[PDB]
Amino acid sequence: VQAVAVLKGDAGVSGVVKFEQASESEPTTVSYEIAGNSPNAERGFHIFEFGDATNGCVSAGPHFNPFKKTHGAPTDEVRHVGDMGNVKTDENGVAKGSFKDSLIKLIGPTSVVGRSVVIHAGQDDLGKGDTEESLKTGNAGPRPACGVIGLTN
Amino acid sequence: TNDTYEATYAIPMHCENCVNDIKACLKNVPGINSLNFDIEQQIMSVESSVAPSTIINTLRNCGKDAIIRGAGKPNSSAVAILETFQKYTIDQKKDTAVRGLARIVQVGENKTLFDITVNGVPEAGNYHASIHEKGDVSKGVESTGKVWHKFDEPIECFNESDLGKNLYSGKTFLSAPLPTWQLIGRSFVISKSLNHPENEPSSVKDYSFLGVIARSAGVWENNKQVCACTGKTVWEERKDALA
Ligand SMILES: [Zn+2]
Ligand SMILES: [Zn+2]
Repeated sequence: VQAVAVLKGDAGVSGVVKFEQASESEPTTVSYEIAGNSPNAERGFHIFEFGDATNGCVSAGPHFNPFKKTHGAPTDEVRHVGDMGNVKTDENGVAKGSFKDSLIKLIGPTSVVGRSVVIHAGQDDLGKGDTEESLKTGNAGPRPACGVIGLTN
Repeated sequence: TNDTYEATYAIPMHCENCVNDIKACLKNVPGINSLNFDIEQQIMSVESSVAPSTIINTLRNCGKDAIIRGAGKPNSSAVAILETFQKYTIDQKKDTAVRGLARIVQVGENKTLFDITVNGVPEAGNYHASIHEKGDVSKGVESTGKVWHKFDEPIECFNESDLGKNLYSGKTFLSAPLPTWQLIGRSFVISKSLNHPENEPSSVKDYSFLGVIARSAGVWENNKQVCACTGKTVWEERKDALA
């Protein structure tokens, strides 16, 4: 099963994200490339519960958290399944990389197909901060571009 | 009339007659089974077989401004914002890309409603909605693969648009035996054959806008109110004023 999300937004940031997953049990492989970002920096990268943008951030809901846990890093055990941490950007504001995850799935009751992918304007504190806030969004601030995860191939 | 679904809309209702006017405003709208006013959280739960647009618009033409916040059992509703993926000679220079919205709600074990709205197309006429195989909009309608389901009721766009004095709009309330689970992840496409494809500097044939069918929060399923942001600098603001 393959999915893909196209990131747009009136911020000059844009890009495409691809998902590959052979079976529900096996891990999903995330691949991404995003330009328009600040040069040499880290930017949050989350999957929101809904894809509905009929009212922007608000209609999208919080970070896709099917297992009712707090915000964290992709490394940590306690994390929203939609926590992809931070993506690094080169000297041209382009973030390009990939990774595998065992929580994110394109199949089954926790499928992220139809939910949205967003990249923020700030760095995600991975929940390692003080505030309750840190354990919710991670302080990645504004979100310059997003997209809905759709079936493809 | 099983095609009923529950929806919740936020509308201010903390005045002396607020509610009564809403009650009044919808009193003649056929298709509404019930209205519930949770005055505390200022939310109106609505049971009906009506298009969300109908509810939202009937109220607008009455000054009351409502904002839908949820619709249906969890995982029974979807939304698709329809945008163009290229600029046409007939579009306006300073326009954005949104052209319409498809709000989907499942009302039967195998039957969903489609509240299709188009507001502001530059070329009047009859547009056609259809759902495509893929939810890949990387290369516009091309990257979406073959048709998955073609609706038949056209979307008549001849009404005047509130956006431009010479733009057009339309709406159509379809119904199909397509369950929500097969819809999400795919793409909703609305297109019409251009009257003068000759004038487009490209192999472009149809004027089309689409979007990936996304998941929408069901009734009482999402209570996100605000969201993160920063800035509001005065020194930053000055620099913008003197660019
Ligand atoms: Zn999170
Ligand atoms: Zn009050």
